[PDB]
Amino acid sequence: SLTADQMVSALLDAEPPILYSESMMGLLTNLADRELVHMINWAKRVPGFVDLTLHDQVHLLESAWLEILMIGLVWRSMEHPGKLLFAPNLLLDRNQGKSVEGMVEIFDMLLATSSRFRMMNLQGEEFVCLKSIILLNSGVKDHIHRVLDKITDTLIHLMAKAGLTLQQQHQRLAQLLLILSHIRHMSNKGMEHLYVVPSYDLLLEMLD
Amino acid sequence: SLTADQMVSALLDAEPPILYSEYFSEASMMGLLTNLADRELVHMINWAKRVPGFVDLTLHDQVHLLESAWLEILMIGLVWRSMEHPGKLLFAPNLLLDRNQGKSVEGMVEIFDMLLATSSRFRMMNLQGEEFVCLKSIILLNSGVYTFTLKSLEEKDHIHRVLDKITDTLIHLMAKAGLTLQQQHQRLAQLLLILSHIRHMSNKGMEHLYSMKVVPSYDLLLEMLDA
Ligand SMILES: CN(C)CCOc1ccc([C@@H]2c3ccc(O)cc3CC3(CC3)N2C(=O)c2ccccc2)cc1
Ligand SMILES: CN(C)CCOc1ccc([C@@H]2c3ccc(O)cc3CC3(CC3)N2C(=O)c2ccccc2)cc1
Repeated sequence: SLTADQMVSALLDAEPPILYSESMMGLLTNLADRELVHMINWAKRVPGFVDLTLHDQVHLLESAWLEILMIGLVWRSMEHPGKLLFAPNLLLDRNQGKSVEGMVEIFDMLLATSSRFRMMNLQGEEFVCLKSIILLNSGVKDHIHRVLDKITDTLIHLMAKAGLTLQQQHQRLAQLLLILSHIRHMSNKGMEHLYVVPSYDLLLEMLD
Repeated sequence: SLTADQMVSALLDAEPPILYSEYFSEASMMGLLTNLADRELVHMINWAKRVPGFVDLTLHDQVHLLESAWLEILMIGLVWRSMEHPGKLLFAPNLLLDRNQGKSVEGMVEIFDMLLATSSRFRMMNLQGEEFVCLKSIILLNSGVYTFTLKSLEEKDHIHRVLDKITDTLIHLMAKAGLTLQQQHQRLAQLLLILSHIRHMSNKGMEHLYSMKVVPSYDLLLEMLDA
């Protein structure tokens, strides 16, 4: 029932805080573990999410959690070319990733996504819609699609309010959604590198 | 340069044929599927060369895009062929498999279930042939663009122009079908979100192929593209 402006306001308010770092992999694992709690707090404030069953809420988070960690990292790193801002006290370039096998490949995918965000001048209002789509789309039922349809309407609203023509609205919408396919691919490659997954019980306890 | 009408027409004429298996036992099934996929790959090359704008790229970039997209294109073709056969995967007209036939190999049933679910999603959306060939062209151009110099920049800018062109073509098809603007935007998003699941399936399918101990080599794809 929310309007597009009210949808945007809710998602912006819900944004998780930036956490700080507490052997490089140990710091990153500890950081991701602490970020998960705040992610679940964010998810509960995504309009429509808590109308789902608790079993379905966990399934969506089980499928989306790493994608959400990555798009958050990519957003944070967007104005630091060639570097990944894991935390304000953990800025790493790709040279540091060469120690572990298979790290630099995922590092490079994340950097290229950050460069893409930079070239499209992605705005914060668009970013929080994108993150909400990952949450609802990744594990997907009728309720989920009309929440997804509402987020789509909100993105179209933001682009028209920004002055884009109808054609540019369609084109930018498509461009943003095609990036989500690459984020899923990065998440899959990231899962493989990590093989680690938050248990159903752990996610359930965090929700309630 | 093409209109949306002309883009649909070109993609429709570029469609590869539906191929058959040999004219049954679970033991021989992997060999049959591997042979079918190997033959389909040859036709997928010639389809790709006919997707508007693809042959404007360098041959190295064409190989990279196909190397990144080939399994996704095989899977979405399988999902399309199966869309009118609930509960079954139509690998070929004479090779129609159900879930129970997919439990012989470990890990096969998980991917089989995912492919069936996508087929059911296509069915629920009443996906049209004209929208399908657009989605397949998007997979080819989008899947490898984020993993590629001045030449690379011009190539990526070209790809995004062609992808913009296909987006307009999808919108035009939806408007021609009488959808409101809101329904056009919502169906466009619904279509492109399915692409994320198709990438997920192909990642899971690629893992399963490496567990048998596999992929079209660079030389092989180059050899086919470079006529
Ligand atoms: C959850 N527990 C149960 C198990 C741990 O899973 C995790 C999850 C995330 C991480 C880490 C991390 C931390 C914070 C962040 O905001 C984002 C990321 C992203 C990234 C890509 C995935 N990562 C890496 O180190 C990395 C690897 C290879 C290339 C580049 C980066 C580490 C471990
Ligand atoms: C190319 N050579 C060099 C290497 C072999 O690569 C391949 C590639 C594809 C295939 C096959 C196949 C054939 C035709 C088709 O149209 C589609 C598919 C799809 C599918 C999912 C991927 N597959 C499977 O068997 C399968 C596995 C688990 C669940 C369901 C299906 C087999 C081998």
